[PDB]
Amino acid sequence: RAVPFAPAPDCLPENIPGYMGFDPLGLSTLCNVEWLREAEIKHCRVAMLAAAGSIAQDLYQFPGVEKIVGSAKMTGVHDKILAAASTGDYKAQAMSQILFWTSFLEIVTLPAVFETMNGGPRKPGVFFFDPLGLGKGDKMGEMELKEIKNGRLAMIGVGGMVHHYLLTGKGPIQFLSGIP
Amino acid sequence: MSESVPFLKKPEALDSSMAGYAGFDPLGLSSIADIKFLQESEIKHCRIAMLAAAGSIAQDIFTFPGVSKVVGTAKMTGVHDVLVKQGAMGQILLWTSFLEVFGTIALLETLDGKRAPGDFKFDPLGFSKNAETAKRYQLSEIKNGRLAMLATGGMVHGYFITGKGPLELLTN
Amino acid sequence: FSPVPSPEGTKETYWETKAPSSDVLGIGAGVSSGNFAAASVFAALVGGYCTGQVIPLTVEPNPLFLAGSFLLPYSWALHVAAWIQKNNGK
Ligand code: CLA
Ligand code: CLA
Ligand SMILES: CC1=C(C#C/C(C)=C/C=C/C(C)=C/C=C/C=C(C)/C=C/C=C(\C)C#CC2=C(C)C[C@@H](O)CC2(C)C)C(C)(C)C[C@H](O)C1
Ligand SMILES: CC1=C(C#C/C(C)=C/C=C/C(C)=C/C=C/C=C(C)/C=C/C=C(\C)C#CC2=C(C)C[C@@H](O)CC2(C)C)C(C)(C)C[C@H](O)C1
Ligand SMILES: CC1=C(C#C/C(C)=C/C=C/C(C)=C/C=C/C=C(C)/C=C/C=C(C)/C=C/C2=C(C)CCCC2(C)C)C(C)(C)C[C@H](O)C1
Ligand SMILES: CC1=C(C#C/C(C)=C/C=C/C(C)=C/C=C/C=C(C)/C=C/C=C(C)/C=C/C2=C(C)CCCC2(C)C)C(C)(C)C[C@H](O)C1
Repeated sequence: RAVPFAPAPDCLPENIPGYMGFDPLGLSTLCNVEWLREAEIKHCRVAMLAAAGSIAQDLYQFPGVEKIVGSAKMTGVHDKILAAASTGDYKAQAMSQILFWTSFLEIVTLPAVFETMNGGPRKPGVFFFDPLGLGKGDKMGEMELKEIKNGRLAMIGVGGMVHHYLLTGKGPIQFLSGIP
Repeated sequence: MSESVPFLKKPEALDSSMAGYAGFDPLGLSSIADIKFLQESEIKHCRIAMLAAAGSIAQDIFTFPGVSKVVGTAKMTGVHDVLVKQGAMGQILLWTSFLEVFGTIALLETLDGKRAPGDFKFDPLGFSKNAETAKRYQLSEIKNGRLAMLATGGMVHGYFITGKGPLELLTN
Repeated sequence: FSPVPSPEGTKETYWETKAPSSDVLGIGAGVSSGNFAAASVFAALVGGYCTGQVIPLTVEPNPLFLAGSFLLPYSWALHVAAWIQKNNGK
């Protein structure tokens, strides 16, 4: 058990990817376990994209953006593009585009998370998205735990990055490079 | 389970026999409305959109004699306004409304079940006399119509940003 | 005193169970309780947002925000349909 003091509730089964006995606060007794598993996989994937994008938006930037964004780092870019779009600017609609497509994707994949709770065939988080077939043709199950570990780390890492920016204007690379 | 969306379950009201079936109904809209109503509606949206897409392209390429002096600059939807001041759009409205009164009747027997969706029996030329070539043309009508609905949206929306019109927007 | 007519498709809707039969939902009899519940929250959020955006009403209101504001009462009927379907096992 992750905490000998306070073990995990019996509500949690021990056959789920990433089960490491960690629920001292009993948060799986307070909600559906299928919903919670689905929510943590979604939080994991969104945070992985956010963390990788935070690093990448420092090492290399897509062409032309310096006139639309200047030298703003991770949290600032969002606010500044939405500031430019608040005028009628055509070349500052990256936010509306990403919001539209992610909302559309969550709208059409929405019945999936209700089928899983209703007893449906599909397991939490699985959209059968394996184009390269690497996880499928090879035996699968290690990749699930790798996804969950990297996703949990990404959530904490996003937290770090954002709050480190909210204190000092450095982004990921600038803050790691030195030590104020 | 569903073909197009593997995570989602197969739509209950949708079957393979129906044209353009990819098991695509994530929101379960086919469960809400009568399937024949949606099928006739898809076919109607398809055929109007095919006309609209070809109309966009051809109106780029050339113009009928005398329209240049009625409307000079306007290309996609600006012409609609110029011609409503004139009588062209009203005339087309009246005759499509005539055809759609008979389409109202046709949809009523479709809901009675004695007419298939989209079947107006309008095959003057010999293009459906096989019942194998007929099913392929049925599938191609649905697919080209769906592509035309998306294309008509892309051509008009491109005009909304630029005003160029489709092929001129392609050139510059 | 004479037979009282009803439109064709009239069925019996009297219920004494926990929830009414799904027939009381009309064209929405086959929609799942999850789909009403997600539509219920969506209609409530979008309807409230559209309502909020036009509270100082002007002589030029955005017609999409007016039309989108009708989603708020429509969400009330959606969660009632969500409760009915959940208690019918849909
Ligand atoms: C939470 C995710 C997130 C968010 C909100 C943003 C938001 C933004 N990014 Mg960042 N970015 C992200 C992830 C994210 N990015 C990731 C994952 C990468 C790659 C490591 C980048 C790399 C990146 C660069 C290099 C730049 C931005 C820039 C920007 C801004 C302009 C939009 C743009 O061009 O995006 C670009 C974003 C991408 C190209 C990401 C595409 C990666 C996708 C998600 C991979 C998907 C894989 C798979 C096939 C999809 C799954 C399908 C399945 C669900 C069915 C905007 C602030 C630009 C800027 O102005 O910043 C200063 C810029 O120069 N981003
Ligand atoms: C650590 C990363 C990681 C790992 C190991 C996995 C692993 C898995 N995913 Mg997940 N996934 C991730 C990230 C990851 N995912 C992210 C970020 C997204 C959001 C776009 C998704 C979205 C997603 C969906 C929608 C689905 C999966 C599924 C799966 C499973 C089968 C597919 C497979 O084997 O691909 C293995 C995947 C990888 C090996 C990731 C490749 C990463 C490369 C090597 C580098 C990434 C570069 C990136 C752009 C950042 C660059 C660095 C930056 C600093 C510049 C398996 C558990 C499917 C599933 O559960 O059912 C089959 C499924 O339906 N994933
Ligand atoms: C699924 C799948 C597909 C796919 C895919 C994709 C998109 C895969 C992408 C996977 C990704 C993006 C994984 C990224 C995880 C990020 C982490 C773990 C970061 C943690 C940050 C930390 C620890 C930190 C930090 C710190 C530093 C350094 C800087 C400081 O200022 C801040 C701080 C001090 C906090 C493909 C296409 C292959 C097909 C396939 O068939 C199916
Ligand atoms: C002969 C006859 C028959 C008949 C008939 C008739 C008249 C049939 C006509 C059918 C038609 C009109 C089909 C046209 C479809 C158009 C499509 C699919 C558009 C594709 C465009 C795309 C992908 C695009 C785009 C674009 C975007 C969005 C923006 C642009 O800037 C750029 C670009 C242009 C690239 C019938 C069946 C009635 C019966 C009998 O047998 C007698
Ligand atoms: C860009 C955007 C925005 C945004 C934003 C975002 C993304 C803000 C970020 C929010 C996040 C992800 C905060 C992270 C919280 C995680 C914490 C504190 C870790 C706790 C773990 C602990 C204490 C211990 C863990 C453990 C350790 C030590 C190891 C042992 C085990 C254990 C004890 C479990 C704004 C707001 C700027 C607005 C703007 O317009 C748009
Ligand atoms: C005449 C006139 C006018 C007019 C007018 C006209 C002609 C208006 C026409 C408007 C149209 C046709 C809009 C269509 C939009 C299509 C959309 C949003 C589809 C998006 C696809 C999505 C979200 C996802 C797709 C999907 C993706 C990529 C991956 C999954 C699969 C798939 C489902 C294919 C005015 C208004 C100017 C006034 C004027 O006075 C008179």
